[PDB]
Amino acid sequence: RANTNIENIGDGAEVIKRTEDVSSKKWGVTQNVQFDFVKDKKYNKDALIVKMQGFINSRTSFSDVKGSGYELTKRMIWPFQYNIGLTTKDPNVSLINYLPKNKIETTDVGQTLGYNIGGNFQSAPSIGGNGSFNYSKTISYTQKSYVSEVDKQNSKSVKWGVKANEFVTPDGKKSAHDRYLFVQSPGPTGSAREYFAPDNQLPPLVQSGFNPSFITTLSHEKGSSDTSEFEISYGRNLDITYATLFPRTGIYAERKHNAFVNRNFVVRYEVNWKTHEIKVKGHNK
Ligand SMILES: Cc1ccc(OS(=O)(=O)O)cc1
Ligand SMILES: Cc1ccc(OS(=O)(=O)O)cc1
Ligand SMILES: Cc1ccc(OS(=O)(=O)O)cc1
Repeated sequence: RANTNIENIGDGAEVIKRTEDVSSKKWGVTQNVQFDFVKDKKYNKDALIVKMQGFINSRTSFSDVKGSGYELTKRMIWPFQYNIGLTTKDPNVSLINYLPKNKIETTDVGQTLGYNIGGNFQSAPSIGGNGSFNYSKTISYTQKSYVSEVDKQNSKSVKWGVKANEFVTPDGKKSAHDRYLFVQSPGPTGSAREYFAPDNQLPPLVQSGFNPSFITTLSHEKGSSDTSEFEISYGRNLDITYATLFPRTGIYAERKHNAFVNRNFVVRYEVNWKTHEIKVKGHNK
């Protein structure tokens, strides 16, 4: 036990802390995942608190459009939604909590999952409210201009979507569905980049990417089989904005919504409930 990260959380209980870091340069994703085993002599089930952090590249790009008739048409690809999900198919595991649990629209998200000896979990949509738990884990992320929704939740899977909502533009607030979002008149230098809002008008989730912070707890009956597999998916859905310069009537824009869906990096992990170990089994790199 000397070379394992173990926290004593009270009489008869401890937490075994594991981590995995799995990246894909092709998908532009890093999964930095924490897997905390709750070991409690007064709780008849095993529990693994999984905290999903890392990075999902926005994959925003600006390009020329090839072909006759498209010489004054430029393309901006950008992420309408970030996808984060954890799924299992094993009968021996179920999801017993998830955070965030409800839709959250604030720029900052900060929530806590608390555990008390005897199998008691609680969640709160804030950080620093309680010093009452035997163990706690928190999530924290910023999602300026985007909102978080639970797109799917059930005993085997949880999926969150962090979706474009409303943006601050020089002309005022703009809906994420406004076909003229990010479009501007550049030509003088005629670069594809100049047909779209400069980097200082693009919020972090468009310019750079998203740093997820989500939790779900896996539950396993002691006495069922030693291992379970589960998949964690991080990715994005991209929209396209096309901007065409008509020298006599100005800039014209068209949006292709959900242009590239589920561009996701999916990693399959195995939890060994008996040895308190996590292994990477596969991925779609
Ligand atoms: C055209 C295009 C758009 C996005 C790309 O990155 S992906 O989302 O990681 O697949 C790659 C090519
Ligand atoms: C540079 C580039 C990027 C995306 C492309 O696919 S499209 O948007 O469906 O035309 C084609 C070329
Ligand atoms: C919103 C959302 C979240 C995760 C997704 O990937 S999956 O878990 O591999 O299906 C897809 C959509």
